[PDB]
Amino acid sequence: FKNSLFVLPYEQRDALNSLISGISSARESVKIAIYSFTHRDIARAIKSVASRGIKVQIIYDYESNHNNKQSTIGYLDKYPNTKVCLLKGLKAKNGNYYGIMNQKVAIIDDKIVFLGSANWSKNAFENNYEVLLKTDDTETILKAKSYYQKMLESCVGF
Amino acid sequence: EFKNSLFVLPYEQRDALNSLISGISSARESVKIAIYSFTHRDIARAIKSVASRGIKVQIIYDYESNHNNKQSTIGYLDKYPNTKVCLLKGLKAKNGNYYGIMNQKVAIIDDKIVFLGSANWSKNAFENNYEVLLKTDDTETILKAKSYYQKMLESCVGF
Ligand SMILES: [Cl-]
Repeated sequence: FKNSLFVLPYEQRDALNSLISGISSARESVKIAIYSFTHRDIARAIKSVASRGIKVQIIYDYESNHNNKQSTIGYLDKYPNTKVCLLKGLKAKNGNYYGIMNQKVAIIDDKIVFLGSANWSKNAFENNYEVLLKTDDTETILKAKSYYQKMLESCVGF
Repeated sequence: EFKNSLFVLPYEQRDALNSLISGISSARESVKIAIYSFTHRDIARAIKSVASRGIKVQIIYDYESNHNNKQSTIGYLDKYPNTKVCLLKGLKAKNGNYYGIMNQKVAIIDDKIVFLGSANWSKNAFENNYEVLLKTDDTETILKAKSYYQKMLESCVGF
């Protein structure tokens, strides 16, 4: 097994290329959980692999994507083999507020998981300090796939 | 060979916090941190606790989030023994008159552990949010995180 760390902005070109190549070369499934997802090269890699027949699921943060014209959620909602939904975080202990869905995770087939600090935005891949980790570690992948299904429980239609 | 430990929050939020807190607390040499938002007082106390034992701690905070924020831990940790705090803004946007952010949430412990993932160091993240937190001892990842950490440290500015 291999971990491939990308430290942005230093490695921002390689990081975006790695994420786009991982989504585009999927054979079966792409499962994504993302807080913010505005980036149009990445939405086109999704659109491209869904057109090859791959099943894509995308969980977006509810508060920040349910009515947000810069989110790709509107753009991808209609798309063949592509299921998008919205997830709120848990009821808080502080106030009457709900948490956020702040993950930035992509799971490709049974083969690769991407995680780290980067939202899917031009800002993240051009202007920010960030970290993106790609891993083929099977135990990592299995746990991520298991909890992704669990999350899907609580997610709702766009 | 290495061990990835993934925590998926909120399901594993207490195990996640406890892993991170234990990783910092038991450091024997150094703690290197780059964090976007850091308001969680128990994690700050854990930093104080280990800095009190003579471990060197360095913390890069996001500049806009931390330069003037009473809920930030930067003020609480600034002049603490063995503790270096500083601020870092991102790059200028190619077609805008604004700068990026320092959005990493990373802790490097000795040469032995790196913690990375989505979670800001807040009660919000450890109590209410979906997040992921990954612990690894993979030495290639650790060396690389250390190398760029040093480069980051040369761009950060005083608090
Ligand atoms: Cl974030």
